[PDB]
Amino acid sequence: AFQKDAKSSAYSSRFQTPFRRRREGKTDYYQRKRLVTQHKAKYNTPKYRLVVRFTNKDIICQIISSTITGDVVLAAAYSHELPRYGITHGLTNWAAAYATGLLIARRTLQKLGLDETYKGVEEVEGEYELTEAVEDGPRPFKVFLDIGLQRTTTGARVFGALKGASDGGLYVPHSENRFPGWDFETEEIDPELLRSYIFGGHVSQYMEELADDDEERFSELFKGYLADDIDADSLEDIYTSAHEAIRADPAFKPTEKKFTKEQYAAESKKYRQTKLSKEERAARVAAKIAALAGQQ
Amino acid sequence: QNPMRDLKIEKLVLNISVGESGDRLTRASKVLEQLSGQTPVQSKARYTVRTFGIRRNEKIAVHVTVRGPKAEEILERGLKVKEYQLRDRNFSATGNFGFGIDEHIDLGIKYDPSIGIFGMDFYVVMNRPGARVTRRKRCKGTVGNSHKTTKEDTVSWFKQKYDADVLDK
Amino acid sequence: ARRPARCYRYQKNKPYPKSRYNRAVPDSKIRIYDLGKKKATVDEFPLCVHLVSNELEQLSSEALEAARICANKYMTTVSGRDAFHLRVRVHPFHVLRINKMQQGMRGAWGKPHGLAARVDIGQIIFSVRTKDSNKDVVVEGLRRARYKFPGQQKIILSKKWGFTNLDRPEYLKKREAGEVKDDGAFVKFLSKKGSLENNIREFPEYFAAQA
Amino acid sequence: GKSHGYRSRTRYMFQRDFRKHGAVHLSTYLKVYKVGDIVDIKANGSIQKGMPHKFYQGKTGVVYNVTKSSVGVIINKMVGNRYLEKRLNLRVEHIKHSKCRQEFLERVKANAAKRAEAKAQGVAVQLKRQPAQPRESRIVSTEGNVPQTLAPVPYETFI
Amino acid sequence: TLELLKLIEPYVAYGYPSYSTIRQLVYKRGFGKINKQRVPLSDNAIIEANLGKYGILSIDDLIHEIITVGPHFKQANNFLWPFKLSNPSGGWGVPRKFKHFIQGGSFGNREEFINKLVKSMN
RNA sequence: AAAUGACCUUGACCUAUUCUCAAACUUUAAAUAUGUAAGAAGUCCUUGUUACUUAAUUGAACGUGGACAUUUGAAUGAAGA
RNA sequence: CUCAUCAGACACCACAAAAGGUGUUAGUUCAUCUAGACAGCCGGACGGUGGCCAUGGAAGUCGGAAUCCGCUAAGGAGUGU
RNA sequence: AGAACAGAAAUCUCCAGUAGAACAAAAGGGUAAAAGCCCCCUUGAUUUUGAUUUUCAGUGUGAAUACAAACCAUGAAAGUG
RNA sequence: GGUUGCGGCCAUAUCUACCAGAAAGCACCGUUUCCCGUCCGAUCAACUGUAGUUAAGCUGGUAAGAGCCUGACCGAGUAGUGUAGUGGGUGACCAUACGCGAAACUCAGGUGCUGCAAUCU
Ligand SMILES: [Mg+2]
Ligand SMILES: [Mg+2]
Ligand SMILES: [Mg+2]
Ligand SMILES: [Mg+2]
Ligand SMILES: [Mg+2]
Ligand SMILES: [Mg+2]
Ligand SMILES: [Mg+2]
Ligand SMILES: [Mg+2]
Ligand SMILES: [Mg+2]
Ligand SMILES: [Mg+2]
Ligand SMILES: [Mg+2]
Ligand SMILES: [Mg+2]
Ligand SMILES: [Mg+2]
Ligand SMILES: [Mg+2]
Ligand SMILES: [Mg+2]
Ligand SMILES: [Mg+2]
Ligand SMILES: [Mg+2]
Ligand SMILES: [Mg+2]
Ligand SMILES: [Mg+2]
Ligand SMILES: [Mg+2]
Ligand SMILES: [Mg+2]
Ligand SMILES: [Mg+2]
Ligand SMILES: [Mg+2]
Ligand SMILES: [Mg+2]
Ligand SMILES: [Mg+2]
Ligand SMILES: [Mg+2]
Ligand SMILES: [Mg+2]
Ligand SMILES: [Mg+2]
Ligand SMILES: [Mg+2]
Ligand SMILES: [Mg+2]
Ligand SMILES: [Mg+2]
Ligand SMILES: [Mg+2]
Ligand SMILES: [Mg+2]
Ligand SMILES: [Mg+2]
Ligand SMILES: [Mg+2]
Ligand SMILES: [Mg+2]
Ligand SMILES: [Mg+2]
Ligand SMILES: [Mg+2]
Ligand SMILES: [Mg+2]
Ligand SMILES: [Mg+2]
Ligand SMILES: [Mg+2]
Ligand SMILES: [Mg+2]
Ligand SMILES: [Mg+2]
Repeated sequence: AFQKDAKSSAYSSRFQTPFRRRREGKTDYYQRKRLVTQHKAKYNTPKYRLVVRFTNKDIICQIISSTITGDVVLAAAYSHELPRYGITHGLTNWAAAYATGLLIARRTLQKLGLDETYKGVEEVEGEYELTEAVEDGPRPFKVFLDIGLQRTTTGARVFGALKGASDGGLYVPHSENRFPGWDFETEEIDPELLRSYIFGGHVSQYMEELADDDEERFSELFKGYLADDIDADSLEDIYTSAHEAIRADPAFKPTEKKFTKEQYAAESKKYRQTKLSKEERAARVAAKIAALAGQQ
Repeated sequence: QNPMRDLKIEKLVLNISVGESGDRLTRASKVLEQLSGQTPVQSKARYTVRTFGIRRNEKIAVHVTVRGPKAEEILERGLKVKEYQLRDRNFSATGNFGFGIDEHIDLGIKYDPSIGIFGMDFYVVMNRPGARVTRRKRCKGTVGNSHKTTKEDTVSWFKQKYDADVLDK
Repeated sequence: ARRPARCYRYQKNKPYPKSRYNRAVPDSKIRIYDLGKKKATVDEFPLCVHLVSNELEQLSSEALEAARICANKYMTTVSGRDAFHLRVRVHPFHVLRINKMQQGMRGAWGKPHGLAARVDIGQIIFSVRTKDSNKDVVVEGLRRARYKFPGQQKIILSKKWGFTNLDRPEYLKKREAGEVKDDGAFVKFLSKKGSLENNIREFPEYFAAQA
Repeated sequence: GKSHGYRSRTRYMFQRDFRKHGAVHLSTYLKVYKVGDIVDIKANGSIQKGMPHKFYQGKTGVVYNVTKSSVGVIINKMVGNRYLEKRLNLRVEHIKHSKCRQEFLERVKANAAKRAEAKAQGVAVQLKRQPAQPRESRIVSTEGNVPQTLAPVPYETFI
Repeated sequence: TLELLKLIEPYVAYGYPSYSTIRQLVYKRGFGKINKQRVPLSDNAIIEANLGKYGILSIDDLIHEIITVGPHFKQANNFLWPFKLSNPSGGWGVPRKFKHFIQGGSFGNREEFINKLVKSMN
């Protein structure tokens, strides 16, 4: 804090703090307004967002509606739930995104009742398509894609989660030009490539691109893939069979009791310092006036 | 207390301020390019003076940003020129440092009298790990005092490497 | 050419300063507002005598200057250049207009003509500080300056120490025990608020809890 | 000459509630409005579309229409010796649900409450508001309260 | 209603009437609004005929409902035509009337001194 | 001799103070004036209509049937409205 | 309370100001006084001591720094000649 | 605060920065992952007739607002026009 | 109670200087075949979760700290103001009567509260 820099009383008195979630670089309100706000003649029917976020290698997929008192989660699905369904490593890949997508698609569809109806696309050839409404019967569940502060590049994994919720059955309106294998110049899409990315083909092809020109970083990157004796030829079925596992049971059961909460409350209030008394710091400065002004 | 408070170099940026446009500039740029391997960037004039004979938006300079090992390389290739001797000036109180060298052939690259000779500003901006808070999109934050570059801390890092000398006062 | 001050004795208008908008203003006839030993220390001059307005009127910069020189002159010529601090506590920021006389009263918004200060009732006009050995002298000076002004003003002896907001006993109390710190014209005081280190370098003499 | 434009004289009226500038928080887009709600009208200087003319600032009206981004409010404006009906199409950003009836509503639920509790026991209804009555007798003690006798004070100067 | 009297202090004189003042007011200048046609009271059958529903059936019944501000004070009071008093007979006791009582005038709330004045005007 | 030199000097800038001001300055902020409400066109429940609206007989608006009377919802006035 | 050799005499209203008075009235802050104050006549102001530099020449006195004892009811190292 | 020529003013870098800038123009409002700056794609500056606000006679005109019915632009999208 | 994702109110949350932080989570962090973006894989894209660290982010605490929020017969019934008089004053202006009534000042107290979902010795 250079002496030439410190801030004046006036500066701070007249400074207007932004919204907490903006100071925390976490909410784009200019986007939130336009995602959340509903047509005023639709009065209480809420706008549902499919938020998807990326921890440093773990995928979050919530479906939220908003509320004057605070956003309420209808369904939640985390990509770290993928062990259950038969994936073990890299739950940040494009196909882990697609997986979580599908997972929450069917989790909410069943939570609602359009489980049997709107089963989505199953034979996933990687086509461009949206879960269409069914003649003489309920329209699909509609959510809009909350990618947050993600920077919308063509071929990114936020749109993989997109593709997987869509393929699961949710109606998530979307274009195609930011799906991997969208052609930059000529306005068409390669579905063999998009099916590949849905399954692993770029990670599998990285594996058997490194198993015979670098065993020396294949060694460490992909370590687990050797430690469980599974190579490129594999994956496409690891994932197809996860797909089966999810469409067969989406039901979210949670984690086992494991020192139920009051216990954690205790063993963390051990590390939570609580504030001092006004009389405490009164004396803690009368100490200092004795000790310093008092000619030692 | 450094477990990783370990002062990398963030970037080095080289800069010929070719005080007018045209051939001399498209030459200083190819100079920057067979020293950088990257395509350099031209800088337009901000405003117009006519002492320095320039015009707003006149494309009167060129620079290039090089990061990592290649930039240690061209750094050293220039500390040779300046004999591993620097000044207690030349250092930002914010931690970075730079020097200048006319006669850009002292860097290796040969003479080729269909490009001429050019001078160059060298600026080395330095940073510890986790400079990403300041420069990422989400959760953009400021690094703690203890953790950012100092002048003193970076002259000490500079003397300790290269066995170089800095200055009087 | 200057109009008789009776034409502008009263506060008939709303303040018309120099400003972005008025902005051809002539220069105030009074420019120096502190006279005598203005560098002296608050201890040097404990007595304070005000010349205080008893009217809601307007005082021309011309008569402000006239009475400044009047009073400062008498005071030095009987007391000495550095025997007193004379501060005039009234700045004439209000611009007087005039309609300069083949036309009529068509379009008759005046040009600036003078400046003037707008003084309330009980508003201090002059403030003079000395030590009590002088009082008769500064009093007589303000009394002679009084005659340069329109409308009743009265001289009054401050209960305060020179130009401080403290009465003499309370000021003694403060400085004798711990708390006054000279400064060029003026003085700073010890706060109980804020930084405790930065509060101790400043005012070290205190915190003996003694004189 | 003179100037009488649409937003004339609104300098402070439409000003921004110092240290409350910036983007509007989302609770005012989350409020819902039905036909017949009583709403207040305050302009938000930051939303230039759909804002009320200055005359309707501080004014309360009733919703008559509900559209995508805005509500239609009915206001009774006095022109001459008569009121006319005016219909403003205002955006949600300049509207506020009114508490001008909250007292009333709370006092009708309270009324029916003590009315049920009244016909439960013998009927002693007593449920109209009455103005402040004057005070009733009381006895003031001097125990530890003997009276301090005050007098007026002479002229000081203090300056 | 106190805010009303505040609103009109400089045009009225008013205070706290005694039983005697109210009794002599109703007896001598007490008229009922009966299908107006204000009617001198002059028999209790008139009072009964119109205040009867409220339990008032005499002139003293009327007076009592006035003085003990009643559950039916509003109707008892709106039933009495505004009393038409003459000027004070003694005079006003002050040289100028349109100052507050406190300033040696006549208007505002003198408090039991209303009775001297009204008795001099009744 | 110069100094990116020490030193005085007057300057402008920074710091904490100091006297005084604004119709076209202001954080604060009155008084008087000013919008709306104080029920039967009220409140509450039960569950029809539609092409609008909802993932959805979801909502929205308009309705059928049912429960609570002048202390039916403050004051004052009313040669009526 | 006011005596005017141009008194004053009732809102709007038919005018008067700064400034002055030892006319008279009431008041404020300092002081002295029956341990005798103010006024006025009368006596005393001597002395330790011409305390010292200017020395053409200053007891106090053209003048310049200065600052006290003894006797006393009191008596200036000096207000004015 | 720092970098050859380079100087008060050229280009490069970091730190601070509540807007002290910019938004054709007068001024006042308003705006910070924008309403400002750089880029990309466009013609909604379009089609049909009504209602509404200011000025008001509650005429006209100018300007503006929120819908209905089209056909479009942009964006992953909600949306926005 | 900690933590994360999404939040409502938008400083009691901001600013400055220090210090502490188990577990998990965030994080920084490794790589450049692929989609993608750059003068620069710094940002942005992707891959790994492997090789590494609490240093920073983040959370919390300390300060007769700056700012901010709250309260008070603190100042102050002051300034201002609605209403009245054939009140005072040459005037400027002023006092009184029935009401309403601040701001500064000063002092004291405080420094985020909380919704949904998941997760944690
Ligand atoms: Mg300050
Ligand atoms: Mg965006
Ligand atoms: Mg470490
Ligand atoms: Mg040139
Ligand atoms: Mg006036
Ligand atoms: Mg005027
Ligand atoms: Mg003329
Ligand atoms: Mg003529
Ligand atoms: Mg003209
Ligand atoms: Mg003109
Ligand atoms: Mg003022
Ligand atoms: Mg005078
Ligand atoms: Mg002060
Ligand atoms: Mg005008
Ligand atoms: Mg802001
Ligand atoms: Mg527009
Ligand atoms: Mg008689
Ligand atoms: Mg008689
Ligand atoms: Mg008379
Ligand atoms: Mg009689
Ligand atoms: Mg103002
Ligand atoms: Mg009213
Ligand atoms: Mg009524
Ligand atoms: Mg009636
Ligand atoms: Mg009638
Ligand atoms: Mg005469
Ligand atoms: Mg008069
Ligand atoms: Mg006089
Ligand atoms: Mg002698
Ligand atoms: Mg503008
Ligand atoms: Mg056009
Ligand atoms: Mg007009
Ligand atoms: Mg008409
Ligand atoms: Mg016409
Ligand atoms: Mg038209
Ligand atoms: Mg850990
Ligand atoms: Mg990335
Ligand atoms: Mg640490
Ligand atoms: Mg964080
Ligand atoms: Mg914190
Ligand atoms: Mg503090
Ligand atoms: Mg008043
Ligand atoms: Mg008057």
